[PDB]
Amino acid sequence: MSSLLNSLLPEYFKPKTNLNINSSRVQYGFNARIDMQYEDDSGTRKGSRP
Amino acid sequence: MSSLLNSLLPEYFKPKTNLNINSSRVQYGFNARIDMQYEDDSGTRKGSRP
Amino acid sequence: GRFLYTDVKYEGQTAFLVDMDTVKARDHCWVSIVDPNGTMNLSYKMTNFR
Repeated sequence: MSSLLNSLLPEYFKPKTNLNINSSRVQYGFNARIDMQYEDDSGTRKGSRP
Repeated sequence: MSSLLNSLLPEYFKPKTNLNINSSRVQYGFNARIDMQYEDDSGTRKGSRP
Repeated sequence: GRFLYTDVKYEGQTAFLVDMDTVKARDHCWVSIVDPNGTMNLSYKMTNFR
C-alpha cells in the first residue's frame, strides 16, 4: 500500500528515484538548527547550535 | 569636469585629500556582508558570510 | 542527542544523588553554564531541517 507508507515520510523530504546501497548499515537523520535561551536567579544567557 | 566624474563614486564612499601611492599596482574594493538562505526538496539551510 | 528515563535501567521507585563537582564539558555553546542557581528556564526553537 504505497499511498499509506508514502504519507509517513516528513513533508520537507521528497526522495529521488535511485539509491546505490553498498553496505549492511545506513544512518538516516536531519541537520537541524537549535536556538536555546537560558534564564535562572544568577542571570540570563543566550546561545545557538548552528 | 569634476562634478561629472565625482558623481560616479558610490554614495557611501567619500575619500580624503592625500593618497601616498608607493607602487605600480593598487587593488580597490569593499568589505560587504552576505546573508544567504537555501531551500530545495531535501529541506532548508540558512548561513551568513561575515 | 536526547535523554530518555529508560537509560536509568531500573523499573520501580528510587532517589538519585547527582555529582555536581564532576560535571565535564564535552560540547559547549555560549548558552552552556556549569553552576545552575534556583529555578532553571530553557526555551529552544528548532528550524532549517534537511
